[PDB]
Amino acid sequence: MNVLVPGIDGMVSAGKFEYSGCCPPDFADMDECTLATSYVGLLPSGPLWDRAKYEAITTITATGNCAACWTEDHCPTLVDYAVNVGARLASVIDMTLWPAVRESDPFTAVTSTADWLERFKWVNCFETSCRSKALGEITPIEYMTECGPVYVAINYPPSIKQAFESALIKSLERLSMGIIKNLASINFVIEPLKVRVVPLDTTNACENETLCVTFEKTSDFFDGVNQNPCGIPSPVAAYIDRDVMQLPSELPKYIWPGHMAAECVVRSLLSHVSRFCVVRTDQTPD
Amino acid sequence: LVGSLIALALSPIITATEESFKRYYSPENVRYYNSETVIATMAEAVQQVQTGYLALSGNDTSQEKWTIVRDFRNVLIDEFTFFDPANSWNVLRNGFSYLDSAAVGQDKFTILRNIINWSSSHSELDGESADAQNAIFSAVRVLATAYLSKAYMETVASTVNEGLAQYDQIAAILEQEAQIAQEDCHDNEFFLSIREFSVSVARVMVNRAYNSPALIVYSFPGTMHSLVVAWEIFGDAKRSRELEGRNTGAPWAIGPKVIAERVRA
Amino acid sequence: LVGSLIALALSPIITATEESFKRYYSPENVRYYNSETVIATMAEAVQQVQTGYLALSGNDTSQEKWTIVRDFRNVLIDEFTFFDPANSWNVLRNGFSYLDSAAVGQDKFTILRNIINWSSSHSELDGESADAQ
Amino acid sequence: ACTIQRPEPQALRDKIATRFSTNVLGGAEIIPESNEFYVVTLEYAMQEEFFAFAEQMWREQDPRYACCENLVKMAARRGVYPKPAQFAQGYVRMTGVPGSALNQNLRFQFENQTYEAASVVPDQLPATGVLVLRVSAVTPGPSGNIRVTEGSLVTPVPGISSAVTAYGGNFCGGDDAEECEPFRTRYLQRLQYEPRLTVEWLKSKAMEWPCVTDVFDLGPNCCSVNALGEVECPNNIEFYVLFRDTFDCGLAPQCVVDEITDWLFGSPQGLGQGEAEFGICGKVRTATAVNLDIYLNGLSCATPAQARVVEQRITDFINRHPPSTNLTVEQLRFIGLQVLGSSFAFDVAIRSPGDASQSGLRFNACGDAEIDCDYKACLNSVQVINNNVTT
Amino acid sequence: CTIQRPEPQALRDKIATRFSTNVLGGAEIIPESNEFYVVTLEYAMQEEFFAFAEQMWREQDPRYACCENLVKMAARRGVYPKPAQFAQGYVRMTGVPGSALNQNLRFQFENQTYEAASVVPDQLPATGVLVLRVSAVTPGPSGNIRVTEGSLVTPVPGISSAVTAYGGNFCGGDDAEECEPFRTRYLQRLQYEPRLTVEWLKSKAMEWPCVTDVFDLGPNCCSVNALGEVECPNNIEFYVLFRDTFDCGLAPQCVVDEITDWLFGSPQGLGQGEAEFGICGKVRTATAVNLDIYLNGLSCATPAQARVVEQRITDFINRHPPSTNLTVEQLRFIGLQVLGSSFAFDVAIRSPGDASQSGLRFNACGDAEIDCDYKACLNSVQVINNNVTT
Amino acid sequence: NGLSCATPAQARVVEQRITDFINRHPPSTNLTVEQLRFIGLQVLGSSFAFDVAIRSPGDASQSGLRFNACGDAEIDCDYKACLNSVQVINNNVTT
Amino acid sequence: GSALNQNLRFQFENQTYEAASVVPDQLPATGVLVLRVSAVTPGPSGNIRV
Repeated sequence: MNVLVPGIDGMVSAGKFEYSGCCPPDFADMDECTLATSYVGLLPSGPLWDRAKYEAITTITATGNCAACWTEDHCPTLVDYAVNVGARLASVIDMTLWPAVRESDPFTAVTSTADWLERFKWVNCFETSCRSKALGEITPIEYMTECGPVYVAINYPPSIKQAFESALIKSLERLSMGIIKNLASINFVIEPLKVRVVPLDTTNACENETLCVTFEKTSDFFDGVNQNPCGIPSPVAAYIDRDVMQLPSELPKYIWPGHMAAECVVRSLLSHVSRFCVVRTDQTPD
Repeated sequence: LVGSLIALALSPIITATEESFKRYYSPENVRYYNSETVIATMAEAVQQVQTGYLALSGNDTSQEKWTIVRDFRNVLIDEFTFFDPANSWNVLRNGFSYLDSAAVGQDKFTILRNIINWSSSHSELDGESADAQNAIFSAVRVLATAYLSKAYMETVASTVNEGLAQYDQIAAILEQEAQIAQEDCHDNEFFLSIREFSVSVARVMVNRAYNSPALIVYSFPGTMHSLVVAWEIFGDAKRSRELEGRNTGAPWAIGPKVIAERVRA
Repeated sequence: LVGSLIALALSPIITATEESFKRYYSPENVRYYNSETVIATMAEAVQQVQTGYLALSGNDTSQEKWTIVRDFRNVLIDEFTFFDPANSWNVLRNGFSYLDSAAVGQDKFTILRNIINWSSSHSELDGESADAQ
Repeated sequence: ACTIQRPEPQALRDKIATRFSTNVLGGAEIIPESNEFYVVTLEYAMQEEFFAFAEQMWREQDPRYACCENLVKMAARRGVYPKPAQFAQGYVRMTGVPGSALNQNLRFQFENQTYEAASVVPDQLPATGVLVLRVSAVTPGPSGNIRVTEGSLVTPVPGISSAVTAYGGNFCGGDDAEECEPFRTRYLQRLQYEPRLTVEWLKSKAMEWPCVTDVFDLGPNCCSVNALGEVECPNNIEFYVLFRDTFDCGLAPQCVVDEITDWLFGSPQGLGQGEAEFGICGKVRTATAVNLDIYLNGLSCATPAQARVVEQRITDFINRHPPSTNLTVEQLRFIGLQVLGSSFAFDVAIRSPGDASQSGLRFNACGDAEIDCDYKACLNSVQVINNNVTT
Repeated sequence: CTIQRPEPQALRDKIATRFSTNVLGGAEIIPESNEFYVVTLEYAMQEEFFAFAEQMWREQDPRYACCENLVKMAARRGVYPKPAQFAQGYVRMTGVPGSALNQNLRFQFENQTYEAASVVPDQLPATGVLVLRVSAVTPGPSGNIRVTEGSLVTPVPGISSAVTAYGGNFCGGDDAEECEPFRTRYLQRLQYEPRLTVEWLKSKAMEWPCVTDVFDLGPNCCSVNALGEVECPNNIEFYVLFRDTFDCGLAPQCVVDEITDWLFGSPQGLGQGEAEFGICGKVRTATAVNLDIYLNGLSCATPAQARVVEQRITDFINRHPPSTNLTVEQLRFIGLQVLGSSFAFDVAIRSPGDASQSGLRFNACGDAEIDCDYKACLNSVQVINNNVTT
Repeated sequence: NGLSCATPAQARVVEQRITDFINRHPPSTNLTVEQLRFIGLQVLGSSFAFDVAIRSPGDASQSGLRFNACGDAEIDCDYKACLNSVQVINNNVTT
Repeated sequence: GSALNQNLRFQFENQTYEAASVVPDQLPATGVLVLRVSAVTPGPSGNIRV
């Protein structure tokens, strides 16, 4: 039979179409060389332009940015201006229109990750002093104090914050479509966070006094974001070192922001169940 | 007395569908332990039209929309309205009439396609009860297909290949309905009506694809800008807007083969 | 089909200004200890138009001048009129309409220049309260 | 707040100047005053507009900034549509001599509101001479909601009594259309991430029951703590509902809310026989009224217009107050002080009718009227004491 | 408020006026001069910008995106096309008990090869009968043939070379989807949200092969909903029927066990299957109870009417839910609907041979009472006459 | 007291508004509690569990400063109220 | 409860006065309302002692 694949509706069977070839060129295909010399064809034709249009050359300077090459026998003409206009549109489209499309989709946003979260009204449950008591005696970012536990607000470096926020946005977008709260679907929803749920009980269960689940890492790297229309994203580490950041020693050796967000999401989903328990286990990089 | 070749004829098929639906749909004669299921199906069928209409007229705020919405709610709430075949048919026919006039053009493509999808099921009861339920499905699909064809006639064919692809989507649906009606001489007259309507649809859809703007393929010697292409073929660079929808490729690399209209100087 | 090149188009800009003014000016949402100041500024803005109109039509004695003058006095005397963004915008727009039609030609140069002078200031409050001003 | 990062203006203007020199002028820079200087400046200006165009055309696609028309177009793709207007509804009793023929264009009137039959009228009056009809307001809007029991036929017909009476209840359910802004907030709420959407789904559903006006979550006073001093979070679902347009003060008797609970959760509850999903169990509550008298002091110095609006605002605030929530003098003082002015001398007080004790009512030192669970503050009378000033 | 793409002529004039006022100080643009070519080139760069932008913003709209772009931004959200499916069915094999079995059994019915889909036991059962679940090796609609006799592809010691398929039923085959049908059901799924309503679970079970009907536990069953120290309901169970495949539509326990594991998962109570986390359930079958019906007086009606009454009665009992009384009044109504209220009709229910059957009991009114896990199965309908008329 | 249980966005707004108000306070004028409380109610809503209190740094004594029965701060001539630090505390249970 | 109108006017010894302010939607609960009125026609004739 077929081999099922995870899906928003559970386990389903996937397939592929056959190549069509009717896709308009994307931002990637556009290049400065592509159209910088192209506008030389918008000028009229005659004895005053034939030689000038024939001797049109273009070379890339240090940082791209095609520039016409002036030989020792260059004859100035309006053709030089036409090439200059070509360089302009290639640049303006990249600086102006490409970001606009890029930030419009949660699965491609790069710069506006923080803004997107404010659109989803996301609030972490590990940063408010009046957290729910069911969230454990001491959370990973709380150190005991005489007057009860106290939490510490971490200031993550730029790269991890951008990657972590990007991953969280993807999972939230997937969940908004509505799912049937079974284990197979839930794992897919929080899959971009690189966290997997796994029950502890292996027997029949359904009669015991408590149901316990734990979170296991699937990888030690977030999937980074890529600004360019081409290429592939650069992975970044999903953990943080306590000592490197100069944090109180009471905290665990390694802090995983991804696991924290996943734990909050699952707890809210399965709140109506009256015997749901979480047993978090320390995890370390391979 | 010249013939007309700019619009379809829906009155013949609609009347033909009416006779077929009334012939079998009769909740008062089917075996008593199946009347509830048959009636429930009809209520669902109307609800499908209600959802379609509400989606099309979202931004309308005229005084007529309130009246139409009230009429839909009143009929569904009342339980005895569907015991009469006369009442059942009238609600079904009128519901589509409001649906079709809600919007003009591409706006109706998605709405009508969904209804056709819902009306592809087949009843699983036995004997007469099956006929009383298949009538609702078959009647709805034919009406949706007829109105979908009318929608296609209100939009410009982007390309000959696309225009003919749309036609094939309709002929298949009409062909399937014809086979069902002729499966075991279930309704001979209905089979004839569907067959005649299909050829009428072909006479218009084919003409639209091949002759609405009368497109032809040109053969340029190389890629050139949209503005230049428009000026050369026609003589007015302001007409480049047309070439956007029919040709792929960026606006600065259209070619080397272009699709445009026929110059008729 | 021909184009016109003898008059300006003020309908687009005026409607554009309406949206911007309505977007920010909301005295019922600014922090409560700044609502009084924001409203007071609006009353001054209308007063400037009132002064301009009275100067242009000095020698008029029609039956409409009395009505317009009464309308200006009533609006300023009433206090709640400026709590509504809709009311505030309508008075500002209509007030200018009467000012423009009061006189034709050079007579309006000085009057409009004075108003522009008064509207070159910038608010010194903070946050959203500054935008409302 | 820009989403498209824009480098500093000096950085841009250098880039255009550098590019122009390299391509056209062959490496030399521009003379301060010449055609090359002005074309460069113009090129910069057009660049600014291009940035704005991209900024706008992105902005015109986000739900919280899109125009009032593109918003509805977007909402269609996700199955969310604006609410249309509604018509009042109810039942009417008819009495007449049996056998007399009836008419379909019949219409009634109850307190200036005209109602028409909303169902297929039978051919003629039945043998018993009593008929029951369904009626809908001739015109939509909230004006169709009225609390009356006796009416009169508008179009006389022989053999039918000129007097017509409604059922024990009354006509209601009519409502006005939905504006643009309320639609936008509702659409965003669906898209946003909200925990425990099952509670939210039920709360929205309850509003579809006839005669329902408001849905209030459990008040702060309804919290409870076990003997161990730990806040207790229940696993059931409960909330309040009010009928401001049908019952005195909007509080309904127990029998009415019992029917709603069965329909919403089923009977027995939890087996998915109701609108709720499987394994969902809850209960819909009501509330009891506690009267209150409110006295406004120092309002004589204010102009009559100010006095009228201040009285009106307080009346509305109390009416819409949720159950099981405290009523503090500060709130009422703030509302009035917001209109009169922060420097005005304004004061209010709260007292019970006849200064008699009631159930679930307690006055604290500060003057607040503390209220227990399953209790709502119902306004009794607004009185402004009289003094003499400015003479 | 709205700002849209400007038209060509209204756009060039904006550039020409801006260029003239700021650069040439109000001078007119004389055609064919250098400034004329500068202006037109500037406009071209302006229009190409909008045209590309409008073209690209269409792709993000699912209703118009090309095929290769629709598969993406659809797998991102967890929606994939559907490939060709496989047909399934049930078979039966017999032989010498205790013979060693193999996990690579293959069956050839008629030009079609079927492979075992369930876990075959190590050794044949004691009773010498085994029922498996098989699926076609070649996906497609062609695997829905209706044949009743087949043979084992390769001989196995101690097992006969002849096998039979229950009712010759093979269902499930289908072809792959196309681009257009996939575009729908995706932008249609965007307007949907599952909720675990009991109807959803009931509909889910019908996706199992050769399943026809599904009912909740009948009135004569006292269910249990706690299964633990929980506050309010936690458990759900319901029946199934196989009307077109097995006799009386009742399947052996060997099959319903497989359905329970898939739907509710294994282990249960941890959401391993298609059910919600923390929800347990079970699917059960029933045992047949045979009955005989003696219609009295039908012989004096026209032959056409007689057949209709017999056909309707047989159909009604076949569809009867398990564990539910089969009262006499229900049968009598069927006769009155066709024969008329004035006819002298009468019916009675008796057991075959007037014997005693487990789970069957007759009440005073003449109805038949059936206990849990039992169903009313029609055995024979006969017409008798003991009156006079005409 | 109690802001910790409100959304982070709302918490910052209340802190920013209070700081600005005191910075602009005229010299030699009382800084009553009601003024601070009103700022909180305008944004957090009338149904929120809010509370504020004013205390001197280190609970020491400063010239020209006194506290009345109602809890306000009384300031004599030639003295002004200056914000030194605003802190959030939690001593209740909810949610 | 009775609804009000915006165009109502009064009379005091042959002099007709009209409301000079936005009239509320309907009469308040106490059934007493206070208005601002201005003479329909200008001039000293609008002054009276009644």
